[PDB]
Amino acid sequence: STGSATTTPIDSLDDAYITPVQIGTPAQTLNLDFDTGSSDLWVFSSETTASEVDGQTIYTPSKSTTAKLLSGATWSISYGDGSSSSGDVYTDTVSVGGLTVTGQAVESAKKVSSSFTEDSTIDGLLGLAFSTLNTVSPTQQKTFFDNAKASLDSPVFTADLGYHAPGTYNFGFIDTTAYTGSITYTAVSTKQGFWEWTSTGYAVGSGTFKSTSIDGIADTGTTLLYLPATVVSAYWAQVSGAKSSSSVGGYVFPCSATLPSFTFGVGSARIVIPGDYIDFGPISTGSSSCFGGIQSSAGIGINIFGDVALKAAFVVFNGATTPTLGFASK
Ligand SMILES: O=C(CCCl)NNC1=[NH+]CCN1
Repeated sequence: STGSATTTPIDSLDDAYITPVQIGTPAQTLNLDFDTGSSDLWVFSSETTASEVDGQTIYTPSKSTTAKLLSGATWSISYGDGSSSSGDVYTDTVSVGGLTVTGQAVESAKKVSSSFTEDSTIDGLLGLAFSTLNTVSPTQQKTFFDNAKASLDSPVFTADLGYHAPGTYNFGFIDTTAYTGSITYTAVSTKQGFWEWTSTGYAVGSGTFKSTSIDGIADTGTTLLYLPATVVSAYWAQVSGAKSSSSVGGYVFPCSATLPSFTFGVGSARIVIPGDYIDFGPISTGSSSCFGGIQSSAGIGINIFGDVALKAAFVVFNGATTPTLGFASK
């Protein structure tokens, strides 16, 4: 089997991407944030504290003839941006783009942090890291991809995120029309539960490529690109007027700037992030200072190849017995 679904930016800055997911019988369609940096599928629901719902579509398990409470199971999660949610758990039928998993753990939120409430476009998250990160207790649950893997034509999914435009998530096949050149595959460590790999280096604009190993994770659920302070300093040094702002919480730059591209190494191959991808717009409405799309990972604890990086590429999340990651230009 295979599945294919369109993923759409939630706003003009590509702050996140939502993908329609069918849950339950008859189908309840929620727009979920596909997140390769976590492993819980959780939804706003009829159980979410009423004051914490503001425009989201909710999952009502009592209206699904296939929903079953998973007795005693609870979940609680915090993400790299400080947001969090928690609740109880049902199993139900979940379909993405024609691909169906019966008995998927659907984690029903009782509480969400303010960041989720304030984002009316995201109805929940669909985690696609490794199931060892799943937060359900006392019985850990499998991701959608994990549950679907055996049935898929090939044990893979691909992320093809658009820059200010719709994109595609495919399960079980590689669309050879969706990228240029060849796919370079690189080894993955599952030891932390993430799609963790090692970039071979970087360049800033037309500069010379620096060979240096950068361990990081491929994370569709993070907006920006978080790299070591040395790398990030080298990038923003090429931008007149750019500075790290403690008050704003990161690198900012004059909105009048044209930004240099940023290249990251995948084995012997190169992915080039266009400069425009690194512009995340005014720090506040009307401001002439703009927030940078490349930020320091210091204090985060891990380097994160977020959407800024992943949307410059066609990305293959290969869940074979020995997982690997594939990157192609597009
Ligand atoms: O939580 C992380 C970072 C793990 Cl190091 N990514 N996934 C995610 N989903 C919502 C915001 N962040």
